[PDB]
Amino acid sequence: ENKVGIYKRGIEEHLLELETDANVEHLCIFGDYLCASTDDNSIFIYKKSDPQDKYPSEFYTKLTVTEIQGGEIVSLQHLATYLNKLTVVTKSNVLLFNVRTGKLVFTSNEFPDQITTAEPAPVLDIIALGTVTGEVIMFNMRKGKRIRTIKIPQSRISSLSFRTDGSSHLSVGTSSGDLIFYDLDRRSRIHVLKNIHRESYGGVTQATFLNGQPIIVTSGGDNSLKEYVFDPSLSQGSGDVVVQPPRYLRSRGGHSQPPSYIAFADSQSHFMLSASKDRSLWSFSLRKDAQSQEMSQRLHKKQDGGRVGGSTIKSKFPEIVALAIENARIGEWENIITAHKDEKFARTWDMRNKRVGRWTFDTTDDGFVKSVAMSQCGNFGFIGSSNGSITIYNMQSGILRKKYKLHKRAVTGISLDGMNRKMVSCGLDGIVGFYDFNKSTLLGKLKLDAPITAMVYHRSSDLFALALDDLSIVVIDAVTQRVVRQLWGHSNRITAFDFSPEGRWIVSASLDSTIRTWDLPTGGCIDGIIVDNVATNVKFSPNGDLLATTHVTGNGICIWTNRA
Amino acid sequence: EAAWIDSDDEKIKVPILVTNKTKKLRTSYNESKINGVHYINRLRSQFEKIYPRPKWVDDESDSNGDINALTKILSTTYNYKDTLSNSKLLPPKKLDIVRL
Amino acid sequence: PKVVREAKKVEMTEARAYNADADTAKAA
Amino acid sequence: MKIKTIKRSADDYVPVKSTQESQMPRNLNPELHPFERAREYTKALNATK
Amino acid sequence: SSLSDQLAQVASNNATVALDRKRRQKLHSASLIYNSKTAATQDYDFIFENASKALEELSQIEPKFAIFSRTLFSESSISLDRNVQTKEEIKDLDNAINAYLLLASSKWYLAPTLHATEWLVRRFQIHVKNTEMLLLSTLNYYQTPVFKRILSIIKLPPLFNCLSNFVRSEKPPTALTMIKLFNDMDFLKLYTSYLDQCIKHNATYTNQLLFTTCCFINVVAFNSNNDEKLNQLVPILLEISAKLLASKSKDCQIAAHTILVVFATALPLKKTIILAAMETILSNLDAKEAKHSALLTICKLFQTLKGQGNVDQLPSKIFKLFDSKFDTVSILTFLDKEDKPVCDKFITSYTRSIARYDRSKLNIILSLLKKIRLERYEVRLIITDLIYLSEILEDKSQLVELFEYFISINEDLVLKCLKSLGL
Amino acid sequence: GPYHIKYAKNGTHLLITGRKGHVASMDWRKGQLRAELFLNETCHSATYLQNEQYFAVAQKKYTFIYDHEGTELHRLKQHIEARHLDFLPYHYLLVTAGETGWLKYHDVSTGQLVSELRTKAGPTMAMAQNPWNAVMHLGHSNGTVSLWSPSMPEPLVKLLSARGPVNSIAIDRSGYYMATTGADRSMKIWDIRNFKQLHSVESLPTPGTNVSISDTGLLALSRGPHVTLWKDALKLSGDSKPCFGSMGGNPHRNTPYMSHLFAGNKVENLGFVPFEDLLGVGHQTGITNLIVPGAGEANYDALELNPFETKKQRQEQEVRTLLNKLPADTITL
RNA sequence: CAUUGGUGAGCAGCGAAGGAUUUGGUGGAUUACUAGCUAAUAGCAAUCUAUUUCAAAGAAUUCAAACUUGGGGGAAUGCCUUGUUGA
Repeated sequence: ENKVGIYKRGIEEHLLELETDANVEHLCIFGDYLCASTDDNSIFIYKKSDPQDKYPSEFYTKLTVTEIQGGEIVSLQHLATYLNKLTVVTKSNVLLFNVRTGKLVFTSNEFPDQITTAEPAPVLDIIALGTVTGEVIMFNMRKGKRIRTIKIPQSRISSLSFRTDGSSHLSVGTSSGDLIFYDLDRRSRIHVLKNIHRESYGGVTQATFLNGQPIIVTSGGDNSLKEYVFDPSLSQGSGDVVVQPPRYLRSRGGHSQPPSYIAFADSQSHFMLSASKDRSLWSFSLRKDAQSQEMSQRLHKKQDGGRVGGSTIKSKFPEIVALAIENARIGEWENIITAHKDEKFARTWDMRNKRVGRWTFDTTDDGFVKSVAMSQCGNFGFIGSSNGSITIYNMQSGILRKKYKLHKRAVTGISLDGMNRKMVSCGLDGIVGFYDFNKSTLLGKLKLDAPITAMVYHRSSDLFALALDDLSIVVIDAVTQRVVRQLWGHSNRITAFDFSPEGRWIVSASLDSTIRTWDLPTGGCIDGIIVDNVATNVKFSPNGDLLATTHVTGNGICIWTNRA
Repeated sequence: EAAWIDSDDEKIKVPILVTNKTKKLRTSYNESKINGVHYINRLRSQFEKIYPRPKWVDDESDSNGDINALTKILSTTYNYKDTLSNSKLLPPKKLDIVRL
Repeated sequence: PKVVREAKKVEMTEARAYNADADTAKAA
Repeated sequence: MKIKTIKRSADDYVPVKSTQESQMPRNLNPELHPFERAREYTKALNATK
Repeated sequence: SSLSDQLAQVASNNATVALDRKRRQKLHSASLIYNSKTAATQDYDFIFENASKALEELSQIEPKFAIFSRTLFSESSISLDRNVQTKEEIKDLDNAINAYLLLASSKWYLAPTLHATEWLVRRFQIHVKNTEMLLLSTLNYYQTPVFKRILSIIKLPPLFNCLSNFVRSEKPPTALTMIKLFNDMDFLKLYTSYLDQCIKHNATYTNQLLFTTCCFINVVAFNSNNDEKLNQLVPILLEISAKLLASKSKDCQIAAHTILVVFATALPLKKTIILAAMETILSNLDAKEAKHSALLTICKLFQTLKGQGNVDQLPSKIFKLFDSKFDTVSILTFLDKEDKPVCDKFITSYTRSIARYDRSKLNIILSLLKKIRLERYEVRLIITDLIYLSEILEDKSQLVELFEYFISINEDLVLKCLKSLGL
Repeated sequence: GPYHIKYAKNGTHLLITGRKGHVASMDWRKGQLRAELFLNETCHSATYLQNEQYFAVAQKKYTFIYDHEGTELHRLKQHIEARHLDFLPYHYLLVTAGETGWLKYHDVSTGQLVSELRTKAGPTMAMAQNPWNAVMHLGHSNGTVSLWSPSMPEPLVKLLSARGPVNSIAIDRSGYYMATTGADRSMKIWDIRNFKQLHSVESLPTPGTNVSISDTGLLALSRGPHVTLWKDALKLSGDSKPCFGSMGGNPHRNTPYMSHLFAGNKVENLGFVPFEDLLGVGHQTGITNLIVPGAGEANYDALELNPFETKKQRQEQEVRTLLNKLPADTITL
């Protein structure tokens, strides 16, 4: 905001607070000087105290750019072999400032466009200037004359880089998602990488050739950083004329949109599943941040013989609104069941291969899958539709077995005991229904007051909890079959909640931007956090140690730990 | 020739043998301080030793119908087969159809 | 046989750069 | 700097025609031919046998 | 990687040095004329004797080989070993050999060229050290025993894998395989570089230029399906068409006309792109046969344009240059030709340009309309422009003659345009 | 593991050994692989014994003798626990010095252990043959170098080189000057005829791990990742003593003639190529041939050693050398 | 009559600007993420040399040393151990 921090290895080794209230906009270091330009066109130059020291510390001077000298400051650069010169490029022209004395030395001829980027070229005196039309100006500074002018039409230029490998290439990354490579000797365009980052999230926001390598690191705004190579030429004598196009090399990424549903994927607290509104299911890693693939939505070839009917334009699935995972049969058949927004069936997924499975699971009464659950043994998947029906599919062969018609509204929660003995469902008619499962009978039918919007089952104590619509959490023992606790105190809708790994707390995040920790034995709220941003998922670790939540804005997952 | 001159830059005088970079920059084994213009000339030559000088600055400077019109048009555009015709004609052998 | 287009392992050679902390100098 | 290394012409040391024989260069240097008396003693002994 | 792979790269680095008598016998055994036995028998004095004789003959036939008689065919060039010189002298030697191959590309039906390049092959090892220019220069001769010998000698590059199938066999490589070889894309980048160097050194000829325009036409025909592969074939072939048109030879200009007409009937191009191509054609159009070919291709480009603003007026400078290269008697002979190639859109744009710009040759307009059967929308546009010109310019008897001609033929369309504008 | 370089005596083949089991015998110049073996026992060194055709590698316990194709010919039950191999090439003797404090000479044409010699001083820390003399200089853990011969069961002469263990020694081709570095960060240039040490560099700023001397008197020292080369260091004149810097440009001091460093590595061994001007450095990741201009000698002798050599020439000379071998009791000082 | 045997010719059914099988290469993971080099309390990273030296400290088993051998017989000459003569 108003300060400049000087970190080494992550730790703030010095702070540099500026003497204004206007925010800092640009920042360029060179030599002993640090030049920080706050947004009202005034550049603060700080100096090293001792010429042996490691970072600038003391105030030195406060240059300023009035309106009659230039517009808003676009960038602050330094060129090589310029003693005490700071190249300040504004929206109208290019300036050179002597920083020790504090005296302007030169003002270029005003460009008839608006300048958006600057970049010092690896030759002497030359700076490249990207405008808001399609123009890259190669501008000299010893003379002050536009050496070259290269036109990209119908685009805004966002990031410029040069090559220093021994070839004279240029990379112009646009604000539309494109990245175009020029050869400056033949005045040619080698190539154009189309749509590497999303146009909707800024486009290409930085592109950098590494210093002497044929490797360009391009980062976008869609939570992704890539880097590409220039493979050497396939010819012998020609060489620089037959240039191979740039191929892919490494990259990291995440979610672009905020995440919708999270889930802890094993008991070690090693892996998280995270499905998000850009229709992507990722498998993040809580141990090492380079173990986190994206689960692949690449279908399997049918076992009947027909052809799978879809679009020939491949796409992603609809967004995920429920997930169930069970590690009991992993690496033998599928163990995730996911329920997508406004579709009439669920998908199986496989966490071993990190791929989709070969079965999809229908509801058979024209109803959307409103909730899903899996057996403990890993054999059965229960699909509760939006018309009451419970269909029970075998997961090895993905074949239908049963159907339970107790509800006539939607079924917002299913669970099975750890002994495969009893089975609870809860639905929007305010009804909890306790079925047997080894027989096929009904054991009981409880009716509460409000509708029921969520159910969480703790199998080690056989207690489940239902988030209602008179704004309360009803804790029901499943064996003796009655309400044992009724936690009151939320003031708006209850978004998400979960049990403690031992059965002692319920943590519930709700739409009044709060997260409350209720104690089950004594019955009262023992902790409350207020968040700046509403929390949409809360999941305890299967181990005791972590809490993982995720909010309305933000593309990540907040991790908390246990003082307890 | 240049377009600006810096009086303090001609005024200044810098050491050399206090750092290893500038120790590379020296010329005689008896010189130990060098004024600003000879300093920046040696730095400029050293920059040339690191990054060699290319043809695209060494020779090129952008300063009856011609014969460069086709090259100029190809250099400007990036999509050749036009789509903004909207001809009220129909393109052959490639059908634009959607399922409903 | 068509032309074998096939990518081989890359190896970051050493670099050489510049130092603005020599480019800047103090007064007399 | 005057760098100069050892450069040999295969035209000089491996002849062009197959039928022509190869140049056998010789370099008398006592360091390069070490065991004068031992080698001559073994040649004399093999000659008497 | 693996030790066999790194050693493979080491071997291909030292591929040409004769470290032993067996490698020497093999390397000196590969030859263009003599077989294995005699090529392994003979020597550099023999080869250079034949070289100097054949180069005297070649300089007598075409007088540009005297410089190679000064440098590449001297006794110091008997003596010097390519594998020992530094990279700078290697580069200059490669420039000398590339210039020689560009000159003696056009003479390969000749035992003199065979003997001179025999000396180059068996002294400077061009057939493994730089085979790219060797194959590109002698690529148009592709049925001939000289190309068979070149194939049996050369170790083939990455890009010539089809010929890597055809190497050391009995049948020649076939035209479909040459179409494959050109149908790769990096090959086309390489070959257009070769032709740009060839034009800049000003040594092209009719056989090679025929061959390369035929391969280019077949490449466009093979990729007629993919709109995307055609759209990335655009800059290469239209850049070589620009350079081929900037050339001075009528042969190069006709070959560029051929590439232009086939590529613009295979891809519906932009209006500005078509007009820029027309501008370069007319701006360098000099000879008479090239004039005939250029009129044919301009008519074809203006016809294959099908879209919005299809038939609008030629702009100012383009119309000026076009009339200066084709005054009215030439286009009238072209129109009363009996082959009758369809050119109605170009004619209509021509008359609209005359109506806006010149405002004199209206009897010429009447003769054009008498010789051509235009279409209905073209007649409507001509009539509308003439109505505007009659309302602005002072009325003239030639304009009265034009409207009398319309009322004679197709009066009700004139009534419709007057109903749109006027009484 | 960290590799280990040996060149042939013609300087036309290269034998690399890795600490795990990789042994490769290759032609290095035309890029051939003659024999590659993935032995799994940790291998310590290897020499081409008489040709490109037979080579002996030292393994976890026993020395093994392999053909030109990896066909194992022998295993030596008597050469237990060797780390240093060598081959006296006129005498046809494979010398192996080990961790058992013993030194064994094995005649490879007959098949017969010529001599077993009991070094008293425990496991041998270096070894180099005086070629002009064919006498083995071993370097013990005490600091003593010992000149040994296969007739006398006693060391011919003991020299106290350094304090604490000897790290590496190397003797000039002419048989006159020995260089020896010891782990007290020290390096001595000794004279061998009359046994008077010439000059003693005392504080190397890391111990010297390897030494080698070329056929031009170039002296190469490796003390970690660094390789350094002094030219005209092996003279007798007291101003030829190798230094690292000329204080104020003093023209008497001998600053290094060439320098290199292998940034992430730690060089295992090094050896000049016989008749080119290169030294091969075998280091933790592999093999590198440094180009050192004045290093190798240019004009060889064909009656002794050919870089260019037909198979027929090879086998005729192999029989000739078998016929003219010298007996192992003609090894004197 | 069957084929739980092969090779083919057609349907019913599935079915969005196609579909199926095989295959070369490269990238990321396969253990739980604190940055490169060196002579290292710092420096370099465009360089370590015209400070790279001096001072200090540093020398047992008077040599203890194969703990490292397929089984039996031996061992001229060697090698080891013990005594002896003569210098």
